[PDB]
Amino acid sequence: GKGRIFQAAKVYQRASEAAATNIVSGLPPRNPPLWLKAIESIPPAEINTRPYPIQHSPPNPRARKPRNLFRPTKIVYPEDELRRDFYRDHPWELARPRMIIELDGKDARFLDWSKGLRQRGIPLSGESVVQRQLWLMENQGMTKQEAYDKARHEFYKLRQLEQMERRIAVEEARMVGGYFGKDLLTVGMELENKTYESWKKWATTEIARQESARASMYTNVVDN
Amino acid sequence: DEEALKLKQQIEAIPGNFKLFKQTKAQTQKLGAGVEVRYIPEQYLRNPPSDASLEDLMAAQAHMGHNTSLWNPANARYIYGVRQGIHIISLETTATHLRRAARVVEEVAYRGGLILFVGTRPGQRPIVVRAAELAKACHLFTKWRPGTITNREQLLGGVPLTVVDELDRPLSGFEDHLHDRRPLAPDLVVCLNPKENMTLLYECSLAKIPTIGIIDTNTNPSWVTYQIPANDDSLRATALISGVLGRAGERGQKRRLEAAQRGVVTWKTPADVQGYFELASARAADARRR
Amino acid sequence: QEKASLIKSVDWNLLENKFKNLNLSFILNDASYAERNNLSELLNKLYYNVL
Amino acid sequence: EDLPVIPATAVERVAWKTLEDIRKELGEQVKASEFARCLALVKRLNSIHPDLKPQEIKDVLDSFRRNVQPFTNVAKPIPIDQFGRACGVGKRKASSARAFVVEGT
Amino acid sequence: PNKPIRLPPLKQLRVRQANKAEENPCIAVMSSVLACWASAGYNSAGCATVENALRACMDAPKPAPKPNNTINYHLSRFQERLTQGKSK
Amino acid sequence: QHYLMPLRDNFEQEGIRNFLSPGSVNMAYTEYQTFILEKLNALVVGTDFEQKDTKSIVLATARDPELAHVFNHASMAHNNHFFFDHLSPVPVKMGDKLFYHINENFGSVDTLRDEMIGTAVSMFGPGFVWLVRTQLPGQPVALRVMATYLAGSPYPGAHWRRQEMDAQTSIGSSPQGLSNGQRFFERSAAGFKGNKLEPTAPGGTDLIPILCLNTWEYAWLREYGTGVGGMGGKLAYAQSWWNMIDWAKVEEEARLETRI
RNA sequence: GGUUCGUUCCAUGGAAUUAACGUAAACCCUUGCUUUAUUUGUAAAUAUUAUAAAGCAGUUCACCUUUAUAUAGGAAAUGAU
Ligand SMILES: [K+]
Ligand SMILES: [Mg+2]
Ligand SMILES: [Mg+2]
Ligand SMILES: [Mg+2]
Repeated sequence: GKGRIFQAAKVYQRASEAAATNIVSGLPPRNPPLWLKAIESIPPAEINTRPYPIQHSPPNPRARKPRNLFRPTKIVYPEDELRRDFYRDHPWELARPRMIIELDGKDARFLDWSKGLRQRGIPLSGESVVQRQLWLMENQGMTKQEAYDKARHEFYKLRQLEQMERRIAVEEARMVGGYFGKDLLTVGMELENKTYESWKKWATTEIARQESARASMYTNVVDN
Repeated sequence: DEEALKLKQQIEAIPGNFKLFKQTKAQTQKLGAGVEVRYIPEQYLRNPPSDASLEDLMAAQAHMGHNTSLWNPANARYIYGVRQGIHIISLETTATHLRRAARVVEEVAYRGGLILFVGTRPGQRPIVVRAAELAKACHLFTKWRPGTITNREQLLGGVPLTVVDELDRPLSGFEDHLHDRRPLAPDLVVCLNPKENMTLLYECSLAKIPTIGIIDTNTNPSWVTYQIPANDDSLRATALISGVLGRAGERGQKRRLEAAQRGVVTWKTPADVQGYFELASARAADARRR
Repeated sequence: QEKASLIKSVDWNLLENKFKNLNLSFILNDASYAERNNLSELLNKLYYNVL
Repeated sequence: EDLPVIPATAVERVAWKTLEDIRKELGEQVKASEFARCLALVKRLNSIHPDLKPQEIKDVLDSFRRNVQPFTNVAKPIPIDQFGRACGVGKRKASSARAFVVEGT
Repeated sequence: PNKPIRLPPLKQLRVRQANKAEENPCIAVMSSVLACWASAGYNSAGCATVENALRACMDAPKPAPKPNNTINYHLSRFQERLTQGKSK
Repeated sequence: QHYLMPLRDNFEQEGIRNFLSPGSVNMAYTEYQTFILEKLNALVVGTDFEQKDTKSIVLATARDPELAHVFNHASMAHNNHFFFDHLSPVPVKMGDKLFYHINENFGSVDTLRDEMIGTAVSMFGPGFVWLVRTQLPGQPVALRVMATYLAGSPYPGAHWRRQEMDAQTSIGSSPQGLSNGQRFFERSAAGFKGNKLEPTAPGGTDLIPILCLNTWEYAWLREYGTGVGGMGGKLAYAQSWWNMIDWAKVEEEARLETRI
């Protein structure tokens, strides 16, 4: 028994009895702690009582002696199957960074998926395609594939314009005397040079080191 | 000569540039359009919320439990399900337990109680100190020395105390009582990481002191009196809880002091100070007779 | 504080460091202040006089 | 924190108090690690520009200065007599010499 | 093939010799000298260049000790997390 | 998300009496600015610039060759409002200090009047005409005129997109062409390599845009029309603009040192 | 777990916080230096051996290296002293 008897839930019951009477028989009990009356009407909650957890999926009806009746179940939605299909068809869509840090939690209040892929507050990513697909598939009664094609093609027409802006925006700026810094292609190559040079130092050092091992195999200390 | 002389000009031009840069920053900084700033990292300290909703708790990652493997089945009552390999704490259970603790921190402060906010983690110092300022309580952001409650006579020996009246203004004449009086103990502890410091929570249960803790999925819920199922590993969820509890104490101290101005004291002299009064009359009686 | 040590530092209030030349000629010959010639005045600024 | 700073090389050298001095003046046992981070704040606040530095930080920074002066013991130089003879003294384990060195042959 | 097991609860998760044990280099030069005498001979000329290297080794100053390895400190931080726990 | 903000003195509902009818100011700011913000919001919908100010985006995305398109909207939404804000409801008398200082840098108010107006028409393209405040570490507060193209930032921190000279009709084989060409290459090479061409004081205090003039097509193409036969047009637009300059505010934003 | 001549110091532990003795410090002799005193000691002397009261001094400064960034260590006739 490595545990200890924690009586944190009975601090009131214990303190209420110790303050009811006085140790010195024949005198009135002294004033109780200042906290005894503050939580007089705020009892603790019931702890350590395993309930039947919420079932997020229909439990196996064929099981006659089911186990894990007090185990929280996995939360699975209809979108999980769509996210896996999309991101697998567009693996490099994961390279596009996406922030999962919420600002105030009120993001699903301005999302009306009957308008289109572009919504307020969230970026155009594989989720917008999934939420748009789920809407058409349910409301418009489209099949998984039909809704997928429609919502998928709207995603491309919006991404194409994004890549065209970067090219034209730069070309347009130089036509009026606008210069920029080092592009990502150049910066990436310079970093490889600094690393390749460090590898060259490691190669020449080990190569020379192996020569000693090859010469140390045979013995020539006599100097014939 | 001309090289080091340049620094003399720059070092001397910083005041001018700073003033001019500060003025210019007030002219064209906000001209384009209005930004709908709806989240600032240091917002739970500059102006914490009075009450936390489900959106605030979710945005603060107050529902991220620990890995399913590392769980305490005792606290399977606050878990909503399983996702990303972790247990998801119910957003409704976290709010109902948080609103209850706020009612506890408020009343204890309304009855002149001594609260203690304990958060001992690398970045939990600004949070606990800010909560204490609002609730006029004590803070603790380092390892709790074992025995500071059960062995307070020794540990808190030379620490000074003071006697205050209804309106928190000090009273004169208790000089002899502040030398024999034994050290104080918190009337309520608010731990932001109960899993770490169980020596503190045990002294509270051993000394009959109520406690409030943030019970993560792997924490034993039987260590405190009032649990707050939430993610204690997140620095953003702890600042929100502390702010709520901090505001609760503030709102409690306001009522207590506002009632004192009307001659309505919400508390009576503690037993320790009460005994000193009786002895005072006994010694004073001798002066009357003799 | 009882067990804390002491850092070795010069005490310029000591009568030995105050006047490094103990000869009354140099001390009283208007070294820094003027018209402090009277030996009594110099002693009053160093010892607590009861009279 | 928004006030400008000064490069490290341009900050006047200051003799900050040591861990022992704080323990003695405060009558506490402050952890070396906790004090190491408190001292960094002193060095950071000291980087503020003097003209822009407020009066509050100045007073707070004056309590951390170490006013310790080591004892000075300067040896006296060996003089040379009017005739040009210097007297050097040397000892070895029982004895003491006195050499009068002059220009000669 | 199975994967590495989860170690049982130990008193301390550490390595006996944190920093490698340095071998005296001159001991290797002596072995080469003893090899010449075995094959060439003692009062020979083939061991001249090898005997000189042995004299130069003992004359040279030994290296300085390396800074101790801090592996055992980090092992103690993740013990309860990596293993089943701490036992005592 | 970035949202539109009301104008200075209710120009949206009423508009300037003798400069821009309410219908023109409606299409110039309430409709166009809304269009730019709708595009800007979609670009910074999930980036760090989701809560940053237009000016903060202008300086942050000035040199980035991959965020040039984000700079245009951010720089356009800023310069557009910077122009309408300075417009006054009624004519304002030029301040004594400002009037006296302008004569020292341009000789007379009429000289600066025809310069900015002339520079606008001489550009034959959308952009902005600025009245900049040049103050070097030791030199007095000297004013000058700078003409930016479609979306150019007069701030020193955004020197990467100043866009002063057109690279189509300013770089050729003539003596002036070669000179301009060398500068175009000297800037690009230096900017790319990171070298600083002209030193600048910290905090971007060298240049402080005081006044602006939006010469884009949408601003005046409706009120003053094309301008065939000299009646109206871009020229009249610039001229009429000279009668609604809030010289009081222009003087305040100048922050001229006391030299009188 | 590190470090130290050292339960020294730092960090840390789901228990520590502290007191006394030994230890350490300090003490006596000795070493360099400053001031004091000059007989019965010192050739002379403008004070330098000796005598002996008090005070200062070290691993201090410089150089090199340095873990968890918290505590430091090394080099020993060709840095100072
Ligand atoms: K002597
Ligand atoms: Mg946790
Ligand atoms: Mg200990
Ligand atoms: Mg001893």
